[PDB]
Amino acid sequence: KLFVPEPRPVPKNDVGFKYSVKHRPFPEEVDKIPFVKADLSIPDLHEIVTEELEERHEKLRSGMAQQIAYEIHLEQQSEEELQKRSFPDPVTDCKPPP
Amino acid sequence: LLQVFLTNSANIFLLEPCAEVPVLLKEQVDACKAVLIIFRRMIMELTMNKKTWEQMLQILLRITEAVMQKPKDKQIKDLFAQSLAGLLFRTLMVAWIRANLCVYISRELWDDFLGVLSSLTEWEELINEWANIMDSLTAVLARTVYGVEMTNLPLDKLSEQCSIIAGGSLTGWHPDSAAVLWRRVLGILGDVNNIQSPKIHARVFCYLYELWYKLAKIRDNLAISLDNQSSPSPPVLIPPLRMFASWLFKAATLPNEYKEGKLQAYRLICAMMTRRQDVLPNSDFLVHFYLVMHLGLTSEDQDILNTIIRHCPPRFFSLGFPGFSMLVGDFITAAARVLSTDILTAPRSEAVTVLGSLVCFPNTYQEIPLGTEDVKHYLINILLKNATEEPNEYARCIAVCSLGVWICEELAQCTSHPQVKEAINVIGVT
Amino acid sequence: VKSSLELIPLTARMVMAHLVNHLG
Amino acid sequence: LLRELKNLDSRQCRETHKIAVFYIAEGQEDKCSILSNERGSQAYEDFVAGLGWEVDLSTHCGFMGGLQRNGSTGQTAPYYATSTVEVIFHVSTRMPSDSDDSLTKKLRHLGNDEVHIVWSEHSRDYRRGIIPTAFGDVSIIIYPMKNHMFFIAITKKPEVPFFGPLFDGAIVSGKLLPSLVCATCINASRAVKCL
Repeated sequence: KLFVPEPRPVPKNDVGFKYSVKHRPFPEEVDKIPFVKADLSIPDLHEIVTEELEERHEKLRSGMAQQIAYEIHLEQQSEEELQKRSFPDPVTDCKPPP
Repeated sequence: LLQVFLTNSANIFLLEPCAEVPVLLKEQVDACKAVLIIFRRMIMELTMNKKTWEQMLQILLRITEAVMQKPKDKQIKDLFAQSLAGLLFRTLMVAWIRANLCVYISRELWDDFLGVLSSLTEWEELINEWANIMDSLTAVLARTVYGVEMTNLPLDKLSEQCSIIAGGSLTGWHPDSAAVLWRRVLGILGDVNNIQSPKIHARVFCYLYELWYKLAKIRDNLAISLDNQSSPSPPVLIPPLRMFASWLFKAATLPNEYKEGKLQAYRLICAMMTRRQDVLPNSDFLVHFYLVMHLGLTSEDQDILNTIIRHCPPRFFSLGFPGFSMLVGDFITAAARVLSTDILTAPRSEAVTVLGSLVCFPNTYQEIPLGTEDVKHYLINILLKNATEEPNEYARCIAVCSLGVWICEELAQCTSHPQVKEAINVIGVT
Repeated sequence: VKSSLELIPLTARMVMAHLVNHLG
Repeated sequence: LLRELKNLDSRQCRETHKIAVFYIAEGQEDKCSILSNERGSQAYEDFVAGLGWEVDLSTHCGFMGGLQRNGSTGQTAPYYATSTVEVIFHVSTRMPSDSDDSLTKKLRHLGNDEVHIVWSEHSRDYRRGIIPTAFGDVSIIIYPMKNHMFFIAITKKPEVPFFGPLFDGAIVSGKLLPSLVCATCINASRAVKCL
């Protein structure tokens, strides 16, 4: 008779372990020690910007904010499209030739 | 007795300089060498209280500040100063480490040590000794705070197959003491970018890259199942991979006299940001990284482009860092610029791999500020030019494969782009 | 860039046979 | 003459290829849990569904590639064949692994293949040596990304020359992933055989 392929198995999304912990480079007992003048050798990011790059810094910040909004919108539309589609995706489901 | 001995013997280093190298300078050097040898002998096989430690540290600091405070001579190259400093730096650093791990040290002494070391950052031997002591401290930290041996590692095997300084009363290597000691010794030189000599800057940044590589190896080696039967949960303590970035970002804006340092900083930051990130970086850090990358890619020196492209695989795109769209256009322009040049040492393979990696972004990322049709036209023009001009077989093969992938994408999305026929013609002639 | 039967007859015969047999 | 005729009839008449497909879930870094998976993500199932139709092993008259009729090695498997090329996938999420002997059989079946499609949603990069095997000269690795995009990384032995239409570090969308992956695997198998 005709060749009818077997149905695909149903998948389950919740597979595998999930972890949500807090990472600290040093134990909390270290934080109790007061800082000395040697601990300030590495400058903070606040002081790393000079007067010649302030306008550039502001322009990059605004551009990055715009890009974040754009990427959030694209993520929303992509997840909506994904939830619209069904499991047996016709555009990429391989089937025997007639 | 030993206190008054060291106080009285400190005068031998403060001896007047001699104008006769063969005999007077040789005798003074030998005497100072003997004194520093007995100092090193007594610093390890003897016990002492905090007053003796403070006196010894003060004597060493005064000797170092006095004997090395003659930079006004340029045509005179007497071996006296360097010959003493080569051992004096090591002795001072070892004594400081031992004193810190043995007894409490006041913060004023720490500040004096930091100042006297920062004011004398123009000597290369000091840099070498700092590098060696930092290597030893990092090995100790890896052995202690993370429970990982540097000599043998699970990855290495697979390849083969309260503290007194913290306010307590415990003496020895402990997670509290080792961490603060390593953090404090890291910034002894002060802000590195204040260093004047470009060679010293390059040496320091090369060692910094080596240090980051060791830290990354330690981080990767962590959380590995030796029995290959159960995956352990990731530990709550991880090495701080992205800690030196504050130095790198400032080193990236230095003038052209520090070109080698800028290249090393670019390599380090690019290798740092191209791996998996355990914790999402903050917004300000991302802004700084994007700004420095944008400045680097749109530079004029070809060495800058070669360094920033040769070490930046599309894994950076794969990481999905927020707001990285502008980097798409910047990387396209950088790849075009590097492939226009015909120097055979340029990273052609990496350039074409990066160029072909972005081949699907414009279609899925419609209406990106960095037009979509204009960007696609520019990218396809560059691809067509590369497919018929690359002198390296590997680059040409990658270009042809990327062109085929682009053709497949255009057909799948049904763009009806007129450039498809030209790509088909290019394939046919090949 | 910088840079035992003959296979072609056997391949030609196989291609001709395959086209004659399985085409359509 | 009878023996020689039987031997001649035993030989295949098309191009046969054998491919192993794995699956990695978040937080899995050991052989036991990686080989004990019985189901995958929706994207993984869709991707495997795009590599060919399903064939019942009980009454399949085509290529086998070491599989068995009794159902011990699984009941269904993807199948893609053409006028001259036939490919069968040893998907690791279809073979039951409810016992230690089943694990040994699955390992000895998957370890004899020369091409691995190591899907990986893990938060850490895939490492060579997690799944021991003498073969495995080509190991295509897929890392899912945002906006339905995908990342493809290829690790090959030094002896194997450039083979595939997918360069290392290529980024492809979801629509092109099955066709490109299948073609790359076929070309890799051809290169390994020609080696």
